[PDB]
Amino acid sequence: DIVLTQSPASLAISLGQRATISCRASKSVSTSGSSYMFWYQQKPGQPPKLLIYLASNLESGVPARFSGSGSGTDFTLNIHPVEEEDAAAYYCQHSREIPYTFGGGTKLEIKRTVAAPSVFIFPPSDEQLKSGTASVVCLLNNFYPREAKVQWKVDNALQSGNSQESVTEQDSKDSTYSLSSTLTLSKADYEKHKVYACEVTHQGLSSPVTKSFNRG
Amino acid sequence: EVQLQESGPGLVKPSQSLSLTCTVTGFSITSDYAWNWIRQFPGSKLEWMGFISYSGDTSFNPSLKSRISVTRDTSKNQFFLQLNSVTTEDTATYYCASYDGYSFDYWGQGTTLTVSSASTKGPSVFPLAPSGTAALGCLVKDYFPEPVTVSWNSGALTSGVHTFPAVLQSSGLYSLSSVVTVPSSSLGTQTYICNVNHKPSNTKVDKKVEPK
Repeated sequence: DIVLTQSPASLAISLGQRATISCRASKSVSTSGSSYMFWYQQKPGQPPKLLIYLASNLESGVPARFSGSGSGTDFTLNIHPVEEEDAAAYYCQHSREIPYTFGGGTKLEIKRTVAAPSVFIFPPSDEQLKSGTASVVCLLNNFYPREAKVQWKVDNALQSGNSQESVTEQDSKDSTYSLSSTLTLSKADYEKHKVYACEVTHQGLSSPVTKSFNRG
Repeated sequence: EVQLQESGPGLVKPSQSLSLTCTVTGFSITSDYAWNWIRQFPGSKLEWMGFISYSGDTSFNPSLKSRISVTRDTSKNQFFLQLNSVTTEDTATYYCASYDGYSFDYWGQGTTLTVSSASTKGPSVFPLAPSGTAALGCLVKDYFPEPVTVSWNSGALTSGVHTFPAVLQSSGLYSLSSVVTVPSSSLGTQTYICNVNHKPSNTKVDKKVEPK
C-alpha cells in the first residue's frame, strides 16, 4: 500500500499569511500523465470537503486562496491569504491504486491576539439533585491560546480525580477556544459542603480568576 | 443536485454484522462513478473501505476483504456496506462518497457507529441556569451511544453557542454540555430552551433554561 505522510502535524499561522502543508508518498501517485492526489478540509461534525483534485485543480465552490502543486511523491497545499474560517484539519489522499489511502492529517490553528476567558460557574440543578448525583459546571468562554488550567475547590479543599473537561475546536469567526469542566459529586457529598469554586489560570489573566457559589 | 445520505443502526454488538445504506438522489448510480465507503476512526484517521461501480464491479481494501461486502439496489438508487464479525476497532464514523476518475466530489453527512455490548440509553437534560454578559446552558447526561445534537430556541439562537465534545464517564455513559452567552438584559424578556435529540434512543427533549 502507498503510505502518505503529512508535514507538519500542526501549524499556527497569522491572518493574511501563507500556510504550507506537505504530503509525501512512499511511491509515485503519478500515472498516465496525471497525479492522483487530493486535498480535503474537515471541521468537526462534518464530512471532509474536497479542496484540490488531481494535485493542482480547484474544486468548484472553493476559494482560489487554496492551491495545490507537485507530482510523483511530493505534494504541497498552499493557503493564502489565511482566513479565520480556515481553522480546520487538512488531509491528503491518493487514488493511484487499490487501496486508496489518506495522510494522517494536519491541524491548522489561526493565530490571534491573546484573549482571557470569561469564566462562569453553574450549580447543579434541583432536578438533577433528585437523581442522587450533583454536577458542578465551570465554563471558560472564548479564550486564546488553548492552554488553560482549571482547579476545583470544595470548602477551600483542592479537588482531584472527580472532574472532566472538554475543549471546543477553534472558532471559525473569532479564532478562540472554549472549555467546559464538570465536577461530579454524590448528592450526599454536595450537601455536606458549602463553598464551590472554579479557579482559572490563563496567560490572558494577570492572576487566577476564581468563580464560586455557596450552596443555599 | 447530487446528494448522498448514510443510514444505519448506530450501535452493533461485537461479533455481529454491520449493515449501512447510502441513498443517492439527483444522480443515477448506474450512469457513472464509483460509489465508495470511507470511515473515520475516533482518533481521526481515515480509511477507504471499498466501492461498487456504475456497472456493479467492486474493489475492496485488502485489509477488509474477508469480511466486507458492497452491494446495491438500482431500483431504490441505493448502495450498501456489510461488515461482518465487527470488533470495537470498527467503531467509527462511516461515510459514502462518489468518485468519477477525477475527483471525490460528493459525500454523505456521515453516520456514527459504535461497537459495544452496552444497551442504548436516553439522556437526562438538566438546565445550567444563568445567575453585561450572562451564560446559560444545558447538561446532557448519561446517554449511550453517540451522538446527540443540541440546538437553541429551535435554531433561532446560534450566535455565542458552544456545544462541547462529549466525555465518556466512569459509568460508561456519555455526558456533554452546551452553553450560550447572551446579554444579561435579555434574561427577563427572552425565553431560552435547549433542543436535545438522541436518535439511538428516540429521545427528543426541549428543556427550558430559566434564571434562578
